[PDB]
Amino acid sequence: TTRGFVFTRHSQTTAIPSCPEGTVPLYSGFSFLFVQGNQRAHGQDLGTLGSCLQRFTTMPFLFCNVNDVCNFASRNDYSYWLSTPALMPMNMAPITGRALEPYISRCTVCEGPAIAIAVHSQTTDIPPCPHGWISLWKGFSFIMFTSAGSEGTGQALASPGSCLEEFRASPFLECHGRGTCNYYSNSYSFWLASLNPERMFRKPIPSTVKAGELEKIISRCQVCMKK
Amino acid sequence: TRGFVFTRHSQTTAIPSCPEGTVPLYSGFSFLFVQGNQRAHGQDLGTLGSCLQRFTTMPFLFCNVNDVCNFASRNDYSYWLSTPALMPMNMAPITGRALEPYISRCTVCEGPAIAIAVHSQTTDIPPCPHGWISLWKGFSFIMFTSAGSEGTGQALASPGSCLEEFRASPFLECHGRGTCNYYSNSYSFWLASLNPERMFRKPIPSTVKAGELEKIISRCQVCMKK
Amino acid sequence: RGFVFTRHSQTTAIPSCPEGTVPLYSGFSFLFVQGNQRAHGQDLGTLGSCLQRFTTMPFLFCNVNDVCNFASRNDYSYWLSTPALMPMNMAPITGRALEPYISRCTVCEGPAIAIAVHSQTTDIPPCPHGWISLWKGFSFIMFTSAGSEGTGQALASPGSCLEEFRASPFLECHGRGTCNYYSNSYSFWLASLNPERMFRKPIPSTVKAGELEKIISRCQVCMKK
Amino acid sequence: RGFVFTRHSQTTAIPSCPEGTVPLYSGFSFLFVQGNQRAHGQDLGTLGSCLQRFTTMPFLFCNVNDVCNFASRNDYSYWLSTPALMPMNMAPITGRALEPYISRCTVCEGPAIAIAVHSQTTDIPPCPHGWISLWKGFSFIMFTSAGSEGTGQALASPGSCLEEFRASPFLECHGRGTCNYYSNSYSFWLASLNPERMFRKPIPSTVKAGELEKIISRCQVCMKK
Amino acid sequence: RGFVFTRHSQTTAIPSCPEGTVPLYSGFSFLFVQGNQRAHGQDLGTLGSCLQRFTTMPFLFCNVNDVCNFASRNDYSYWLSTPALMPMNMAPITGRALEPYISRCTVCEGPAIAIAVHSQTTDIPPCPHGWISLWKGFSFIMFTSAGSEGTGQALASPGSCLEEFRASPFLECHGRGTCNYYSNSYSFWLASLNPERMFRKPIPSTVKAGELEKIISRCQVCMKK
Amino acid sequence: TRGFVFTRHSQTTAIPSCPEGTVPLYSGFSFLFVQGNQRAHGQDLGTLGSCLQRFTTMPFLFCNVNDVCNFASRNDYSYWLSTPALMPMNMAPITGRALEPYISRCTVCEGPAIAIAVHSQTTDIPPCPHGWISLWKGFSFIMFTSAGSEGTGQALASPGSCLEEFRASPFLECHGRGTCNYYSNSYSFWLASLNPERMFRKPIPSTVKAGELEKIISRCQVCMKK
Ligand SMILES: [Cl-]
Ligand SMILES: [Cl-]
Ligand SMILES: [Cl-]
Ligand SMILES: [Cl-]
Ligand SMILES: [Cl-]
Ligand SMILES: [Cl-]
Ligand SMILES: [Cl-]
Ligand SMILES: [Cl-]
Ligand SMILES: [Cl-]
Ligand SMILES: [Cl-]
Ligand SMILES: [Cl-]
Ligand SMILES: [Cl-]
Repeated sequence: TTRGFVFTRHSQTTAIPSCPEGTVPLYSGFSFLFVQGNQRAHGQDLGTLGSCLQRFTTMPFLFCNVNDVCNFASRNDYSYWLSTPALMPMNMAPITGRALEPYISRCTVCEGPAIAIAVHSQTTDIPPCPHGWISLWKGFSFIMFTSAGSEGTGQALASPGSCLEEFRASPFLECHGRGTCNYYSNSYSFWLASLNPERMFRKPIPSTVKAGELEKIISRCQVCMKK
Repeated sequence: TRGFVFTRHSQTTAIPSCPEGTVPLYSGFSFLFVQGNQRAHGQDLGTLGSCLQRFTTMPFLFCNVNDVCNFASRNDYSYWLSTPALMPMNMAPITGRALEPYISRCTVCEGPAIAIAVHSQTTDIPPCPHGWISLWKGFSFIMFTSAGSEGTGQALASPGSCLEEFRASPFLECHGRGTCNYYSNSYSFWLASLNPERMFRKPIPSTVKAGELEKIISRCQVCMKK
Repeated sequence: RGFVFTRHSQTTAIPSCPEGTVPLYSGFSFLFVQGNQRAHGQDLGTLGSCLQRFTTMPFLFCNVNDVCNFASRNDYSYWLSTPALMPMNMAPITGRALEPYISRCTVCEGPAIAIAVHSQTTDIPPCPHGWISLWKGFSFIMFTSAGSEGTGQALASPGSCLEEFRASPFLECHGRGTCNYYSNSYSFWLASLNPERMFRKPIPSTVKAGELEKIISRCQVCMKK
Repeated sequence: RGFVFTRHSQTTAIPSCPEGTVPLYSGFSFLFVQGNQRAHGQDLGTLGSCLQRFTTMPFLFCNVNDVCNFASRNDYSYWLSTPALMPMNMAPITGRALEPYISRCTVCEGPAIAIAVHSQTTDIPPCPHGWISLWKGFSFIMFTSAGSEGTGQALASPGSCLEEFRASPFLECHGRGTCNYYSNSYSFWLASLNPERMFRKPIPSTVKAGELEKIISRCQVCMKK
Repeated sequence: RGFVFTRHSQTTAIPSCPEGTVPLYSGFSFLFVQGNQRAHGQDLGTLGSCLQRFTTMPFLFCNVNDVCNFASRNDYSYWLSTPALMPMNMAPITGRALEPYISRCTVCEGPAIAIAVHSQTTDIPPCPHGWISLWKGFSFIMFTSAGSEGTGQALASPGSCLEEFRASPFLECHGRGTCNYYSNSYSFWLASLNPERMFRKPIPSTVKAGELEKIISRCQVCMKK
Repeated sequence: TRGFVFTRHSQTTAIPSCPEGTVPLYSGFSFLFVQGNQRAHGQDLGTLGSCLQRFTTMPFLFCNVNDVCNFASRNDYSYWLSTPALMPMNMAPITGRALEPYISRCTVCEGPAIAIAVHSQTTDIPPCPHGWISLWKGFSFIMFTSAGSEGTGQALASPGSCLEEFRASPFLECHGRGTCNYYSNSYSFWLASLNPERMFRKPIPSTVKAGELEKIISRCQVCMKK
């Protein structure tokens, strides 16, 4: 029998992901990272049911004022979703309508018998689950993100959401009330850094790496469940 | 009972009741967020943190590196969920005792299992997952902004993202100088009700007024495992 | 049973897990980071606030050109500090001289959920019936530093209940390797209130060293028995 | 002699240059833009506040990959408005229906520099000795809209002295082509003060339609003769 | 001829207009305001930086419901200060007790444009060929206070050249009527550089009371002769 | 001359020439804006303030209420107009002296009358008004953002809003730690070229790449009164 501890897994592809062994699916949906309303970012924990919306839309929210008037998609607000590996058109222009379907990551909301946590190494090595815990999946340490106006937020390192299984320099898409989505130059992803186990307490060594050797410098992580 | 604490908010002057199967720990006033040095920080409305037993327009102070602290001695803010009580004709701020009819009430409860929230994104109430029990039905409350457009939101997994009465203006702005008021830039953000067939379609801009607002709001339930 | 929380020493000493709980690992007290001038914090009552490796730059960023940078711009990190004071030149510190300054933490596992309770008065609040006291502390709500960026703690969380009150509970650290206290470094605490005066206009108060804990709300971290 | 300034009608009528000055051109009243959520304004008393062609998106941005985007993200523009009121439905407007809403301006050239003088009282301030009055108005100091971004006018500039007081002197316009008034659109004005009451605590005051101009500071725009 | 500028005493004394210029009025040194958490400043070398009447709340705001509020929310105003020290209790001040802390200013009229010149060294820069010196000072570039909001001065403007260097050149004032210095109140100045190696890594430097002026860039305000 | 000072920017390592009729006062390096304590403050590119004689990555310092000043001892920024010099393939920041080939140069000039800017909002060059003389042609440069998306802009009335050489990346980000680089979030804002035949209709979204950029940029002239 289950116990009431709900968490989420994200495919980061168009494929609906599988719940790890021992856990049961509740429902599936699309990977919902954060919104920007009136230029204020608010995010969802990627390891909770909040990060998995049944319905996709570029505008999942509305706002209301003190005159008792509400507006939906009637101003310049934002929403952000985890993306697939799918490429953007050569023209570099935004996309609208059903052409977005290949771009949005999918998620499964799962229920387990115990709490699921995440563990981080800060090194290239996979961290071990604590004693008495079971491994659910391997991943990379995903800490925070900024996009337009450099607004954004992050994930709790204790949460399964801080451990993405596919590393991507661009893990998310910027979407608008007017119906468009795109990657933009100021879209940033922040990750915990892989560090030298010998070099503690010294000036960090500035480092700039390019495609092909990026995972070389990313902290690793595991999501674990109590037995 | 097993240690899973959550909160219910009346959104009226009435102290709310804990749902069947849960036990009250204490009661207090509905505490949404603060603004210190122009930085918003909020509390999860489904956790004990959103229920303070002692109301005040200034529940906090700040301290510097010269070991000097100040209470209510600068322009900082606090925010509380409000009642349906309307504001005086003059549109001026209120101070002192006259605030009592405006502050929402809360009860901190204890249950045998975790309480989560489920959202539909449609006008229909979502079902609790298999093996879960309904605690209350409500509306999907996601974020909020006020002065300097600062603010934060609720976790959609949390009971706090599911308010039982919908209000265009669910909160009051309060100041260290002792005053509170609704302001033009006070905004509430809610998950939108969507048409089931039109997924991956350009959203249709919509502007609705009093009397037909609840109509475009996403619905939710708070559920506890059995 | 699976309920993980963290304790913070606020000294160079590695803290002890409370009665009935087992240590998972120890590390350094990690409060928050500032990337591209956006603050993001960790809950001080969860394993996230306790990193095994200390560094002034625990993170990196990557762009849409598939290029990543580590400590190659002006980003920040923040850690809870010890009572160690700063060199009188008032200049920043680098390298291994930082060790006496960084607070320490132990990640613990318990049989049940640990919550925090707050009084809003100088009196210690009682644990709800059926709950056990883990430690008593002060109500820590939020914090700002550079650009007045920052975040806070959940009052429900063990993290909102620091055992040692300090006007300056954290250090500002930089990618270039330096750390220091700065004038705009602020700590926010729940205020101690007079019980017989609710719904009355707050009385502005300014207190100095020796007098500070007099106006701080008190708290307890409790676990279900 | 080369001293250029601007006058704003705040109506659909193209304004007249004051006596002794010559028109250079006319256009639409351009207040400020918001790109990537950063406000930048134009001085309302300089030719920059008068754009020949109106559009809801007068600008574009370019990145380091040598790619530029026009009206392809969520950016803003702001224009001084007319007294024309908005539709029943409270929805935004697009297209040609915007005409009746955008204020007109004329760029003028004078023989001397034009300045503004402010009273901080209900009384019109006198031009300094040897200066000539160009127009009367109200002391307009700053403004905020979405994200509470915005900027203001220099009080030394003609731009800080609007001839027609309006609670809502400007319209918020978008790259998607729409414009509207919004609840968080604010206008800031220098306040009319009691002459006896200096270094006294300010008296909080809230006024409604019909009594608003009682509390606004007055101003004159003057040119050297 | 119509070229208006301002001089600031930075004391309780009403300053004198420089040789060849005429006083038009005097007042109090007005730096910037914060409405709805947005800073907007005045150029310290223009008449806007010199307000006839002092108050902690020189402005009001109005919404789209045609409702205006004066001193009825948490807004700010900022003024240049005197060398007057603050009471030992470190608490804010209200009322007429503020009189000894607000700097004074004189608005002057000259025959030609007044500009500022900066050295980036400890040496006083020379006026360009055909220009006359009005005063000597220090290079004042920007400032931040609450929420780290603020703005600065144009280096071309007389306002970027303060005659008296002060680590704390301004006071923070509130709608509720109080003013004080705060820990996060910051002044930014152009730095004095040693002429030999340009394009070389800046040397981090931290100095305290008694030598501060050794590292500040110098400036002169000049008028065309 | 009569006392009207303005600046010209080469946008190259070459010290620019004052336009005919004007006299040089001095020269220096093209200084755009700074970021202290995460607040941007800029200089007008058409005034002497945009031209500093001594380049440095940290032209400023800050002081607190304890009478303590710090120079280059925190994370602050400075921004300068750049040259067409490209960056090393490693994409890493530069320090010290590999820096000179990157900083734009400027000349501060004195004229007999006021120098203004005129903008077309079309691909055509705008004519100087009646009785005014052309100093140079250029492109309409309105604002800029970089780190934290902080930034400011130029006055369209000012010579500074009219850059002679269009660049997607007109400026470099420099730091107190001594480094400089282009970054992804470095943005330049320009007035757009518009279809004359349309006014008051939807803007047509447009995305344009290298080779076709100046096609959509508004044009400008800097003029002086005769
Ligand atoms: Cl929208
Ligand atoms: Cl882009
Ligand atoms: Cl306060
Ligand atoms: Cl209001
Ligand atoms: Cl960094
Ligand atoms: Cl400092
Ligand atoms: Cl746009
Ligand atoms: Cl609205
Ligand atoms: Cl106020
Ligand atoms: Cl302070
Ligand atoms: Cl620095
Ligand atoms: Cl970058």
